[PDB]
Amino acid sequence: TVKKIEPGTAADSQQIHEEKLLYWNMAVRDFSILINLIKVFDSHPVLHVCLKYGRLFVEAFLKQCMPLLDFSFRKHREDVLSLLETFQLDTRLLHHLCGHSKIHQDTRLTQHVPLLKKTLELLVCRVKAMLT
Repeated sequence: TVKKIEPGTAADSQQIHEEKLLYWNMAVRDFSILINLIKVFDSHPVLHVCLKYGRLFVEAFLKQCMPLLDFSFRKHREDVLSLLETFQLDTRLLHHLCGHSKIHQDTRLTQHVPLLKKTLELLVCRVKAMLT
């Protein structure tokens, strides 16, 4: 569902901007709730599959949400700030999940950690770039 959504333009009308940003908001909150249910279940393949598809999600967020952050930044500041404070909580959560991957030293898990890590470093440095 999240990969299908296309970035518009800065010339685009306010209605589609607001609607697609609220779609991104429910997407990131759904990602948050999907990640938060991890803490109670163990079972190696569950953490493997979520650290796998988490990565492709965060890559989607880099490639396909940030153009919308560039276009609707001047006008929808409260909305984009809501998006970013929503994303920081799942960023810290994914930091903890990668830490959980390290502490057990699971070979299947620790393969999919560094790409996820570098995408989080890229997104946080991009967020710093956007704030200035």
